[PDB]
Amino acid sequence: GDLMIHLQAPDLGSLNSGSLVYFRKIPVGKVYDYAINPNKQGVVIDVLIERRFTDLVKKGSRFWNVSGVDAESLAALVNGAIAFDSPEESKPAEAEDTFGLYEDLAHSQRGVIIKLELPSGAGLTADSTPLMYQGLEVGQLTKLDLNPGGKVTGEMTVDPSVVTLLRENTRIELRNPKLSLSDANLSALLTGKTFELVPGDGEPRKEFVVVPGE
Repeated sequence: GDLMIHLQAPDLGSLNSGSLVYFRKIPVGKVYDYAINPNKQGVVIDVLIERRFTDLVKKGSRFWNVSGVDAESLAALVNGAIAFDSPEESKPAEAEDTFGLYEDLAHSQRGVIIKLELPSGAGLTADSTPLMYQGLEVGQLTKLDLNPGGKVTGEMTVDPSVVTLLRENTRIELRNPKLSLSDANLSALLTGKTFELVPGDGEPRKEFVVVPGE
């Protein structure tokens, strides 16, 4: 049936019982419960993977925090979640196994680098500007190069599961900030520019040109 595993995270963050566990945008599990371990700094988190998607969790799978935007209420628009990968050459995860919750996709070292050229570097920050997919963070801009002349390039580390979603017809759009308000204490996922992954068919590729989209 459903698969119960345990994550060791150095701090709980925005997670809580009810937080969802994603595999390529699709939620497959839920944070069931957690409890402070009197041994280390963090906390053990009980993750319940649903019966359908038990096979995706492998002994070599890694888990990392991700953020999502589904729609005070302004700050509550961003909530924490967990994503993971499905290693192809790994045995299926046994029941009650224990994993470590990595800080982000970069900390897990499981992300895949994608090359991009950008029309402008305005509003884009390395290791901050994320790659969004229907409200879920699936990647992040990891380096931005302003070459002398105006030609701007940059790389982006993406979730290994969404590599299938990146093909020739796939476009990576630069989106204006969803929220333009006077409060600057808000998350950059609302106040800053983001990239949006719109999947398309075709041959797989890892190099894209970004065009602003509505």
